[PDB]
Amino acid sequence: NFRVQPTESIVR
Amino acid sequence: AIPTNFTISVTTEILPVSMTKTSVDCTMYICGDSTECSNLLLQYGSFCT
Repeated sequence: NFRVQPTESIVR
Repeated sequence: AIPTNFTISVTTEILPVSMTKTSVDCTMYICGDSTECSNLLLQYGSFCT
């Protein structure tokens, strides 16, 4: 399937 | 006994032909957005294939 890799990372 | 009168009757019949086709991706059903899961499932790639 069309898998999109994460670009950035956020922490809340 | 000899029949003298007859009656014409039409009946119906319901019989399936095919079914809905579905596909199941092993890597997406077991893992999805992980790397260690894929690395551990690579050893079980024969079952998914």
